[PDB]
Amino acid sequence: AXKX
Amino acid sequence: MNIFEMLRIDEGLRLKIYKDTEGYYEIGIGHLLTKSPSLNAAKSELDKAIGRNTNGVITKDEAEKLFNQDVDAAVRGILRNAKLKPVYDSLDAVRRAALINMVFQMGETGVAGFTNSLRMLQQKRWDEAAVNLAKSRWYNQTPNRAKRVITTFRTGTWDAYK
Repeated sequence: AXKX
Repeated sequence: MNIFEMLRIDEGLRLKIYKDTEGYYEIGIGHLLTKSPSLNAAKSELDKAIGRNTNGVITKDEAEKLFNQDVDAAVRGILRNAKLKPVYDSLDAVRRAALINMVFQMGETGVAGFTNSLRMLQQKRWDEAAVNLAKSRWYNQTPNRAKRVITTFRTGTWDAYK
């Protein structure tokens, strides 16, 4: 995964 | 209940190379192999980690091993990082596991990027950190997992895992  | 048990719930255990919800290749207990689409580069990453010809299959013991090293690296990552460390130090035992969990899933630099969410946790504004934690790509990627982790930080209990 990955804050953006 | 601890980080080891929490992660086991979140990642599962697969002895054969598999694809995550993003299409990346992982094995064992969430061990990332490669983000490249080729299953062969994945097999290659694998034999280098293990030290043998695996054909994309490992022993459970080898899985356990990897997992340990991975949890150990996630903790090292928090400890050497100037942004995460002061946060971590400030948390109780349950919330600590919630942060090691994000780090195992996104890396030190990826979690170090949640600037607003870390400001809130640092200040003990649990409800507001939860809200900030949800405005992220992470949460839109893996909401069920993200939801369990955010509940942990919110509450400080093992409620989402029970």
